[PDB]
Amino acid sequence: GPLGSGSEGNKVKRTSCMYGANCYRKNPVHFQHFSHPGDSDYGGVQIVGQDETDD
Ligand SMILES: [Zn+2]
Repeated sequence: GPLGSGSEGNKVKRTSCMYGANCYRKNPVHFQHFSHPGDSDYGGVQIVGQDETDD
């Protein structure tokens, strides 16, 4: 529920964002609720490139 919900922006494993590598919105509090590739807590790994072998 809202009001008193959102405290994971320091030492926690954030959940990967619904876009994973294509996120488009960007807020100061969204980075704390969803993780992204390139962060020490990213953990989505939903087949985005696969060892760069798409030829
Ligand atoms: Zn995001």
